[PDB]
Amino acid sequence: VKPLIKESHHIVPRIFKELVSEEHLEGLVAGLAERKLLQDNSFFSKVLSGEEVERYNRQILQFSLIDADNQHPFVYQERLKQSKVAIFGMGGWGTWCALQLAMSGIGTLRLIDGDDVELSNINRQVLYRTDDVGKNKVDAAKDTILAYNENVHVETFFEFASPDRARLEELVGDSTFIILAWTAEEIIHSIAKDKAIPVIELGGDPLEISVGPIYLNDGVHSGFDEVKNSDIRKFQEARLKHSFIDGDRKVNAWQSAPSLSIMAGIVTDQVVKTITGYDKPHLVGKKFILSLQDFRSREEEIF
Amino acid sequence: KESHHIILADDGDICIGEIPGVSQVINDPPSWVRPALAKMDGRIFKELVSQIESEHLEGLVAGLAERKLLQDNSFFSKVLSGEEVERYNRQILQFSLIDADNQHPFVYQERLKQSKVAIFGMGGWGTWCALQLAMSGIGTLRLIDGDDVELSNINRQVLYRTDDVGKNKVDAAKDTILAYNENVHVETFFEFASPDRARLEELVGDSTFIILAWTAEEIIHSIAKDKAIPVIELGGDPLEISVGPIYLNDGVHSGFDEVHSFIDGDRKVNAWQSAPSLSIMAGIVTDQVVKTITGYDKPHLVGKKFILSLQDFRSREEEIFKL
Ligand code: NI
Repeated sequence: VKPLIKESHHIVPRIFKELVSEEHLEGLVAGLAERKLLQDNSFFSKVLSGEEVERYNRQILQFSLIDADNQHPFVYQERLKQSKVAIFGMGGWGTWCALQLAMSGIGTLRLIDGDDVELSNINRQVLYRTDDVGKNKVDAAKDTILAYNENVHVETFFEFASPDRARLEELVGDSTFIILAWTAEEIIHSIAKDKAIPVIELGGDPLEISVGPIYLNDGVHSGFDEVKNSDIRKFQEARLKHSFIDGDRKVNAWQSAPSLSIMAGIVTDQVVKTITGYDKPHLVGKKFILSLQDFRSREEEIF
Repeated sequence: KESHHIILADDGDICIGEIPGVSQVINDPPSWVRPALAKMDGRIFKELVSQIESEHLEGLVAGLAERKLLQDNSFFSKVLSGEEVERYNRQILQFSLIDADNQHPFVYQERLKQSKVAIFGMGGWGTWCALQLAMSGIGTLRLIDGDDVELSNINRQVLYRTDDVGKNKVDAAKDTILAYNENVHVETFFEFASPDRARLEELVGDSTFIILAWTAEEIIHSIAKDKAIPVIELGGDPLEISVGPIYLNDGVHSGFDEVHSFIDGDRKVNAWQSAPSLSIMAGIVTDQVVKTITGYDKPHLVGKKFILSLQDFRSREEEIFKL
C-alpha cells in the first residue's frame, strides 16, 4: 500500500513510518484517506499504453477526482477505449462531437455522411481545413481525427441515412453509443432499443441550443416510443417542418461555430459520464435548453 | 434577403425570417402573396402572374423596403475577399438575421477582420478561443506563451496535434491556425507575461480586444482601461464554468478598479482537465466577443458573470456592475 495523494490536490505505507522515525498515527492519516482522497498506483492497466496513460493523464485525474463507481482511474479510460460511437451527421454538431470524443480516447468512431467539404463549411465545421475542401467529409474527418489521436479507430460510411431498416442495422452495426438530431431517426432509435444501445439527442441554433435526452435502452427506462406520442410558436412549428415559400431564391441555413461547440461539449461530457460512470449523467430523460442571448436555461423531463 | 426564409404557417400566415428577430409577419395575406414573394429573387413580376393587381404588387414591394427585409445587390465589400465572403457566409447570414446595428451583413464581418485580439496563455481555455476566433474571421491574433507542447496537452489543447509535441506552443499554434484560416494574421510571442507594465503594453500593442483568465493580470487590465480595450474574463473547471464579465472600458461603465507554500513533497500536482469544459467556455466567450466587436446582437455578459455546473446544469448570474 503506497499513499498517492491524488495528483489533483495541492497541500510501503510501512516505508513512510520507518523512513520517518529515521504507527497508528500514520495508519490514521493513510486510512482516513479512504475518504476518497488516496490512489493505489500499485495497479497498472493491461490495455492502455505508455503513451496513452500519458496522453489521457489530465482527464484521468478528473475521473479519479469524483470516482463515483469506485475503480482504479485507468478502468474509466478503459471504458472509453472499449466504446464504439456512431455519429449520423458529419457537419455542424457532428465534427465537434467526433473531435472531442477522439481527443478523449474513445475507442471507435463510426462516421456516417454523404456530403463533401465546401469552403463555406470551414467557418464552423472543425474537422475540415481549407485544404480539405473537395474531399468527402468522412474521409477528411478520419484524416483529421487520426492526426489528433492516433489510437482512435475510425470507421467511415460515405452515404446518407436512408429509411432502410436493413441498411441502418449495418450502419449502426456493433455500436456502444449513438449520437443524433431531432423516420430514419425513428428506425435507428428502434434499432437502438433492440441492441440495448444508449442514444443521445441534441439540436438548436445560434440563439438557443439543447442537448436532448439520453436513452439508456437497458430496459428499466422509458425509451423512445413513450416520447414518440403572430404566434412566436406557430412559426416555430412551421419552421421545424421546413415549409418554406422561397421559390427560385436560394436560401441557406444560418449557422456559426460558437453554438455548435457549446452543445458538442455538453454532449461529449454527458456521453463520457454515461460510458464510464465516473460521475452521474444529468441528461438521462432530461432536455437542457439554454438561450445564448440572455443565458436563461431550463430543463425538460421526458421520463 | 437571402438570410431570411419565408415561412408558411399552417393557417396560411407568412413570416419572413426564421426567428423574429423582428421579422415582418404578414397576417391573412391575399392569396396572391405566396406566389408573389416566391418569385421575388432576380413590373417584371406582374408579367409572371399572366390573381392580383399591379398597384397592390408595388406596395408589397414598397413595404418590404422600409421593413429592411429586401436585399441590397448594389453593395460590395472593399475589405473582404472573394474567398472570405464564401467561408464566412453562413455566419454572415446569422448577422443579417438579427441585424441590431442596422448594417449591411458584410459590414459586421468587416468589423471582425479589422479586429485584433490578444490572448494571454495557450493552455486549454486559450487554445479553443484562438481557434473559434480564427474560424470566425478575426482579423489578427496575438498569442502570448512561453510553453512547449507536451503529450498530455493533446487531450484538451486543440491547436496542438500529436506531431506538434516538443514544439513551442505559440509556433505550433500559428501553424494550426493558418491551416484552418489563411486570412488570419498571427503575431506570436514566445514568452510568459511578466508583471512589468513596460513589456505588457508592448505585448498588448494595438489590440482591439483582450482575453485572459480569471500579478500581470491587473496591469493588463490597467493597460486596457487606459487604452479603451475590451477585456473578457473566464475560468472554471470540469465541474463548473464561469465566463465574463466583459469590460467595455468605454468610460460609461464601471471599471475593474471600481469592483502560499505547499507541503507537496515529491508528488507532481497537475491540472485536472478534459476538452468538453473548454469548448463550452470558448464558445460562450467567442459568441460574446463576436457580438461585442460587431454589434449584430447585444451581449449579455457586459458587467455579468455566468456560472454553470456541468453536473446538474444549474446556472446563476452574478452582477459585477451596471450599465
Ligand atoms: Ni454537397
